[PDB]
Amino acid sequence: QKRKLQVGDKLANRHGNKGVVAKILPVEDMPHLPDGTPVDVILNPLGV
Amino acid sequence: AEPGIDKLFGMVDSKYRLTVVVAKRAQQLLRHGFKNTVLEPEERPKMQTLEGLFDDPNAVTWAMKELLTGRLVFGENLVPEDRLQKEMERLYPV
Amino acid sequence: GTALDQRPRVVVGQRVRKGDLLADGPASENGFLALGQNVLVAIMPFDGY
Amino acid sequence: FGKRKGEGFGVDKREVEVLRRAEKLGLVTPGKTPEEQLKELFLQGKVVLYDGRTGEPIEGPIVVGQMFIMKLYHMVEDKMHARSTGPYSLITQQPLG
Amino acid sequence: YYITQVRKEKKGAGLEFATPEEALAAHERGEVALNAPIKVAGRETSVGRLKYVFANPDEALLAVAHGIVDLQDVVTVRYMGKRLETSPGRILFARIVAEAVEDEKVAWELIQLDVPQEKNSLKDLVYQAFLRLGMEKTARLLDALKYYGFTFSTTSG
Amino acid sequence: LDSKLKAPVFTVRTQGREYGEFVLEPLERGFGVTLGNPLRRILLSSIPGTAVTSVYIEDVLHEFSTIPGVKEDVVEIILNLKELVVRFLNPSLQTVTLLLKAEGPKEVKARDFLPVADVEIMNPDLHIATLEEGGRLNMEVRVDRGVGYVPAEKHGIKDRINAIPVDAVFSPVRRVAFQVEDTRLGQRTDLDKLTLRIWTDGSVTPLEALNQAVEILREHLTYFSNP
Amino acid sequence: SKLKAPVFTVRTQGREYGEFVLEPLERGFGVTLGNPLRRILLSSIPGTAVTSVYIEDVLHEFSTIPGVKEDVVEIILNLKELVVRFLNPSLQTVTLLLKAEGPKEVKARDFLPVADVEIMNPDLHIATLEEGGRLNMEVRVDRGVGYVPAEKHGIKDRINAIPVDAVFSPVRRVAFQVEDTRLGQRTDLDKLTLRIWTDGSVTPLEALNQAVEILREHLTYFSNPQA
DNA sequence: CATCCGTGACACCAGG
Ligand SMILES: [Mg+2]
Ligand SMILES: [Mg+2]
Ligand SMILES: [Mg+2]
Repeated sequence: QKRKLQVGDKLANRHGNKGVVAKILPVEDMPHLPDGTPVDVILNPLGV
Repeated sequence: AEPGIDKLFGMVDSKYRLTVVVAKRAQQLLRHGFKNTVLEPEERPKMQTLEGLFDDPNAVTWAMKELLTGRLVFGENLVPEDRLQKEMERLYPV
Repeated sequence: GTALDQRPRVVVGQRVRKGDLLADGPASENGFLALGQNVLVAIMPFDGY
Repeated sequence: FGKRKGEGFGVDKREVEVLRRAEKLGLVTPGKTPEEQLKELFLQGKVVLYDGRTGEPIEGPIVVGQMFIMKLYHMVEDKMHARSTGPYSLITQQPLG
Repeated sequence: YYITQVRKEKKGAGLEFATPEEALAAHERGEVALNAPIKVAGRETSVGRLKYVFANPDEALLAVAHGIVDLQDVVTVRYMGKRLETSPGRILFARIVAEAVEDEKVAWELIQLDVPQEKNSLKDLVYQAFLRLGMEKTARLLDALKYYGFTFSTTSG
Repeated sequence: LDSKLKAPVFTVRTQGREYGEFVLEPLERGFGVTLGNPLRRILLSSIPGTAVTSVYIEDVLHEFSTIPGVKEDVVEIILNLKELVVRFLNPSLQTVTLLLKAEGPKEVKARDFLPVADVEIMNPDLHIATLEEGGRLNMEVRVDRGVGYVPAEKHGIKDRINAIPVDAVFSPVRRVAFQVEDTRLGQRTDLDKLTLRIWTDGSVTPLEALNQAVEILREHLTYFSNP
Repeated sequence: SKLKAPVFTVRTQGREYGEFVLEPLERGFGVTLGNPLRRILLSSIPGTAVTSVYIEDVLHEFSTIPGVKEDVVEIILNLKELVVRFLNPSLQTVTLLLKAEGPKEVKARDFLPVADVEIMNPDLHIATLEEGGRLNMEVRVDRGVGYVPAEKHGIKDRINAIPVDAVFSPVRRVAFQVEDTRLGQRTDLDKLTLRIWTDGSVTPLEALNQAVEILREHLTYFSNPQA
């Protein structure tokens, strides 16, 4: 089976920041740079 | 929150008596096909289906709204149990 | 249950020296350990999500 | 940014508002040009960011950058489970685990 | 917290003025900040409390919408019939509570307006709302606080 | 892959000429906010209304002065004038000056303004000021047509030397709240449901305001036609 | 004092890139117009994408082909980037046929041509065949809108066909700038510039027109109220 | 009235 990322799958970085994917927004809802490039992931600052 | 939960807690001397009353009333409604309801047709709880609004099938929502009307009497030693059973079977057949 | 597959990283006619990469294994990008993705993150709250 | 300055676009109005907010925050020096203050923010790792739902900017500059993120082995596809009724144990006649 | 905090600026730095039009003109020259504490004729105030005087919450928040002032600027607003020196954000928070509990007088009695909202003050708000209005209204208050806290934290920067 | 989209039912829920809820469901994923935000901006910035823009009160020099014989200061009077809901019956009229002269023991209301042709004061019961024995109030207020919100120190219009400029609260709309909730149509899962909430002052109604908003937006969409 | 219809400028670069300017617009209407158009451009612009692939002697996606360097997963990932423009408006499905052998880097050109069908990225790599490696593919391109994963459409024309994830949208990027501009004595006016990058299937101008039409059609939905 | 000794007890869910 080819498993895509879905709501409830667990991501983490190398510094101990772990978290479960709670929401997959469509591209047009994502915060984007002034030149129109949307961001991929939105991490909460309260985790730091 | 259950609509009017503060009032329901005001109606009883113990929060668990409210639960006993509501559950017994819900079983009474389930056994008699709701035919003994004290709610007028406009007070009936409704459920939105694909076609249109229908009667809420949740006997507990019904029992709590009935309690909220004031049209119900609750207490200990009101009537012998089988007397109540047979009178409700007469007034509302199954 | 994770897939362990190797993929060829060379092409026909290529000159290779001793110790040069020929096939990337699982979680390997051109011989570097590839355990994830490089994503573009913004660090901000988002409506409680 | 020099790319944009060459493609024929100046600094945006929302960028000006975010720069005003950043000046209030003590993040950029008051008096410099928009490009200078945007460069100061960028050196702090922060950029102007637009809310995709409204087009208005995030009131402050936001940290944005590339991060290495992995997908761990704990996927909900393997863990979601439910049961109405099912097999029971020999001696205890209780549900299996 | 972000919407209920007030700005404190250093430009004016406590200048003394006789007439408020002097302070307005000084701020217009660029010599005094909008939220810098000053003293006009003897009483401590700021330029923002004089330049902007709103007849009601709706006007203050309309001006906030049009970019005239920010939620963290100390301004003068007429709410509940009193002439309040407070930010539009604190007015907005008072209105959030009032709409949530559907009781304007009690909601005004519960809130501490002149303080930024944080863990302890919001906890005291939830407890007092409980005592005074019941768990159904307190649950609606909680969901309102959730909605607006998330909303304002998103765009706060 | 193949899609079918039922046209969404538009639902109105009003309470007088002051408030209304507007529900538009179902909408394809995302169009809730795509429709709500521009309409909100337009309803708050470009719906035509009226506003007090300048006030002259006899023997009053500046805005922060007190008035002998009246209990309120000039600031309070200017606030009450900001709350004046004036309606222009004639589409050609653009500006009026309203006269008000009273004295003695009396509480001036918005009724006491001398009537002017095709100027309907929607809220005549609006309190303005109270005077005492020996209190005199001679004032003229300036009412202009406009949109949005303009601070007093941005138009600064002065008919005479002591005409105090007033922050022009043009917009007939006082608040626009909107909220999108997820909704389903059968097994379509992420459809949107739009809910508008519009407060006005009575001069224009919420439904009228929303229709003017959608009209402005469509007319702006027409601007992509002639290179 | 009502501002009137603004000048609309169009700059283009091939079928790929486009800048669209509107000026002057009232304050805040730069965002009011630009953002919903951007959302609709990114979400609701119809287009084309590969939706199914059959390969001879290939039973499923997790396969290799002798003589072919790329596995089937990489071949489908490559085919996911195939831009296919339809010239006929009423065309819905095209079955591209590819047949190759020998030592060659099979690119997108090698697809046998079909009438009223153009491949916009012909240099797109497909496979790296060696001596004796044969590749015989039948790919299927459909018209569609938005993003539809293989698990939702499951399009198979023959038994051993592999459904493919389809990114139907032809819009690769949308930005918009709002700059300060003036008309006469009016200041704080908006100058809106939509920058649109597409794939070539549809041009930036066609996408802008379709998005404008979609937004106007959605504004139509407020026409029939209901208590 | 002490020391010595034998016998108890030592978090939950999950998968194992
Ligand atoms: Mg003022
Ligand atoms: Mg209080
Ligand atoms: Mg949705």
